[PDB]
Amino acid sequence: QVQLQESGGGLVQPGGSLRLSCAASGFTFSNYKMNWVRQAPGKGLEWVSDISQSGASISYTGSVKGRFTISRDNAKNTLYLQMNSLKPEDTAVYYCARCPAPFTRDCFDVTSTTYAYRGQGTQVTVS
Amino acid sequence: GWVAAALCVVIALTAAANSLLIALICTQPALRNTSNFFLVSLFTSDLMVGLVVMPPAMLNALYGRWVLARGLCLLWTAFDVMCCSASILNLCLISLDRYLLILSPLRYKLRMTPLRALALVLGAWSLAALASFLPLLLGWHELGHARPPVPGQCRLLASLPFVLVASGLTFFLPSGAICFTYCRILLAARKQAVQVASLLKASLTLGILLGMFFVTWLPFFVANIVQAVCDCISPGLFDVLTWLGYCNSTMNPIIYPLFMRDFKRALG
Amino acid sequence: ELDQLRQEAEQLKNQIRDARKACADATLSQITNNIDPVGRIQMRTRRTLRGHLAKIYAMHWGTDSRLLVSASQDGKLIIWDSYTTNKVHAIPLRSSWVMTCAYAPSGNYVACGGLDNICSIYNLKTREGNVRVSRELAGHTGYLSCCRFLDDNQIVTSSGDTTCALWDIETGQQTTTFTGHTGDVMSLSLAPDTRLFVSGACDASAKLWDVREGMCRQTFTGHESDINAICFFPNGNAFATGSDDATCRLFDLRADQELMTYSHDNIICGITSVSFSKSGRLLLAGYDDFNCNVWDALKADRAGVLAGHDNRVSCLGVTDDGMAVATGSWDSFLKIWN
Amino acid sequence: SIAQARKLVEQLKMEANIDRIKVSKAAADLMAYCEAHAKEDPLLTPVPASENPFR
Amino acid sequence: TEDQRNEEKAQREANKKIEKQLQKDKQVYRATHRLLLLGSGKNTIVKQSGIFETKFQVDKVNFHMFDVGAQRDERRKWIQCFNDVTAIIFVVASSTNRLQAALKLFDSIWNNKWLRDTSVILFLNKQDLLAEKVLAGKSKIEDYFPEFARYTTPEDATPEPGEDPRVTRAKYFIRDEFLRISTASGDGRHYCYPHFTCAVDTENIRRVFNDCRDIIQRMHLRQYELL
Ligand SMILES: Cc1[nH]c2ccc(Cl)cc2c1CCN(C)C
Repeated sequence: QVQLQESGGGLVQPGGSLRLSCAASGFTFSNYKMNWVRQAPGKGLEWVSDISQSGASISYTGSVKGRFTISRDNAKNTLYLQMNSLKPEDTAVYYCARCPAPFTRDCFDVTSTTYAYRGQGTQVTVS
Repeated sequence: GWVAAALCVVIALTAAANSLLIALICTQPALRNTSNFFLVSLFTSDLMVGLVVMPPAMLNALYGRWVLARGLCLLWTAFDVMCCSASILNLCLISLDRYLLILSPLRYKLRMTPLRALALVLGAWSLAALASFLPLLLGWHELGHARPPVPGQCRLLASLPFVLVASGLTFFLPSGAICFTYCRILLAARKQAVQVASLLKASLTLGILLGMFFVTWLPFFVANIVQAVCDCISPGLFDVLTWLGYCNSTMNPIIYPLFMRDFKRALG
Repeated sequence: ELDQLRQEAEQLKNQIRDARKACADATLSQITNNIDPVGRIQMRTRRTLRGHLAKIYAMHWGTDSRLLVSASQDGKLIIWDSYTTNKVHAIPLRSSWVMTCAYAPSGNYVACGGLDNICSIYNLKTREGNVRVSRELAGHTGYLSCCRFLDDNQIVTSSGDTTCALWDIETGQQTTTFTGHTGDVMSLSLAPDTRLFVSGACDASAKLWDVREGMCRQTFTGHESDINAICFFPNGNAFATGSDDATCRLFDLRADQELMTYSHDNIICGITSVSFSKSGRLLLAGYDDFNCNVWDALKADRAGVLAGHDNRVSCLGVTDDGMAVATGSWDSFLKIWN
Repeated sequence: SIAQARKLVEQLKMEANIDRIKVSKAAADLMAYCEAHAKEDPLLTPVPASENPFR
Repeated sequence: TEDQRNEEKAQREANKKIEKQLQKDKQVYRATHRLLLLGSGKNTIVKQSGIFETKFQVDKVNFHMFDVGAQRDERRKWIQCFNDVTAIIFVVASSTNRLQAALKLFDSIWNNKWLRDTSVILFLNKQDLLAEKVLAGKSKIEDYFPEFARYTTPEDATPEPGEDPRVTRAKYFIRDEFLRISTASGDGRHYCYPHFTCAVDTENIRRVFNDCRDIIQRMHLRQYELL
């Protein structure tokens, strides 16, 4: 079964640092491209960053460029997100999403409500 | 001698290539478009150019005189004229088809139906057939020449009005049409190329396609007027010149399918 | 609150996993070992059916193994004749974007549907002699992906709403609605006795239903991508399922497990259709690499290849008497193999 | 919001308590059915040109 | 054996009577173009049940225009049934951040396996609010996109008279942002056509007409190796 668990999170002082982990089981981790999404109170879903199969093509949204980093480990099947220098605007729930098909270069619906291959998420708060 | 073998290895290749290519065009399902309806006709002429006319000339190359009956010489001459006239005259309808499809792409379908394509092909074949057989059979312009060859050669002799009118139309009008059409196509390709970069291959393609036709047919049509005004050109080079006019049909299957991607994928 | 419910769900999931693990002791491969191989098989395209303008999404056989119906996106529903290669009817459609087709077992009606959210029934026995609409069913909020007849008065429909519906043609109303899926449900197939049916959806699961009661009994999860096509084993005690991860699976109803998986390394495309033969020895599969494969259902070995199409393979079918196979593709052709 | 969780747990409860045979017996039944009907499949065992309507 | 002959004759007659109208429908079908509207003032553009369908003609050439209505937001499976459409008209408003979502949608539709032949006509709507609002100093473009601080207006820009340099800088930045993805992937099979549009205007149908002309001309030049 496709199960995705997220670890790390909580309250963090402004201007701090944090680390977040996503462990997945039920599929071949090395044939799929992965990404993060966030969802804020009173607002919809929003894109953050992603990683390709090998780890070469890394992208970002622009409002976190240079501040957050994303990493991938295949021997342990675990995907990491490091967060630096937070702000009051960065408070929302975080989700670890997988693109629907293997060996692809694009995936459509990772920011749509009621999507299958998405975890429960973690809560990060900055105040 | 061995020249006969070198000539026959050409006619065999022509027959094989034209037959195989018309079969391939008529076999695959995708290649049934109306713009591929003219092309088959052209290839058809190639076979009817290769088999009807050329082997008599091979026999004339092997032996000095005309082996067969004397009355067949007029039929052979008319066959040569109609063969070649249709072969060139089909080359202008392809370029008036590619002109209307590349330079007005949204109104080709409702303005060129298969009925008009059939009408055009039939009109072209009819013009060629009349212009070749009718005056030759009625011998309207068989004069001016000093005397026929006493040994009995079948070589065509014509008068000045015929060689300056029939050749004039049948070559110099299609030449102008082809030149104008490919000029417009080249300019359109250049415009699209410059627009693409802001946000080459046509030279090579059109150069090869027009070079074959011109270097293959112009020498004969420039030698004919000289031989009509005077007997200056020594016979024997004339045959070497007309072999190019026949070898156009040899080279045509090699070049036109080479530049289409649909034909190339169908062959592969 | 929600956490307690999640914990209870996890406890039941663990209990069910243990209950499945207890009942399994030996694989099916350890049993089907000494049985003779099926050997190489060959099939030749001894037919070809032409006359569509656009691609083909759906076709369906008939009861007598003679007539089939095909649906195209140019807006045409064609009834054919496999023997003399003739067309009997050609229904125009008010909507061009169709996606499914069905042929009633009595031979009297045909069904159609697509991106217009409406299932249309066409009558074939008219005193006037013209084929017209007899009923339009409109209660869905998403595109119709598959529909099948039960009798001349009942129909089952499947949509992108994550629902399935049972209708009543005579009155024009839904009788029962099945709602358990989380993603779009793509295909469904009826059991031989018209009592149960399985469905596959875009959440990588298969579900078992009951037609009278309206409740779900079994859920099967062994894939990693979207389910595309499904079909019962002819016995009625197993079924085969295909997805977009280049693998096929066989599932059993008595043991709540998967018995066998079919996959080879040089297969990296998806799987668009599946079908069983009459005796259950062969398993057909249509692929997005422009190819059709035949697997041995008891050893999982590549028993043969059918390669004659020039685009994506969409629809596949096998006659009830086990005579021939029919394949459609996006090149606007249908082929009858053997 | 929360109706999903309760409906899902009820459905899992209803789906959790059923009987399950051993996989060996199911495999044996599949083999027996495939062995019995091997003479009716025109694909494993081909038929002459007399049977086929598709010549 | 007479009955068999009668049945065969009836079937042949039916087949011929059907094929005639099939050929007529072929001729009518081939001479019509089809467009998919996707996205944003869609009502404004169209003015100037799953499917809403619109038919119109410009210079005796007929178009079909298809808009999706009562549908969900999972586009994974019903976007394939527009494989052979001549053009996708994508409408995006240039002013959560909607623009970055539009970028991700464009990237996904561009790189799909079954849509590597279709072309995209891009409309950048809301020019008035794109001009008026930015003059007030609201840094909508500097914060969301941190590469804008060192962007220089290209040499080919031809703004309408009276335009402010900041406004044209923002417009051309958005256009280049969309045009970065298009060039990197497509190897000559499909292109992207940008067009600025106004809420009040009458020239969008002409733009679509010219763009369709260009796409079809480019395909024909491509099959003959000229381009
Ligand atoms: C095609 C064509 N046009 C002509 C016009 C005048 C004369 Cl005299 C001969 C010809 C020919 C045939 C040339 N060679 C093949 C005999």
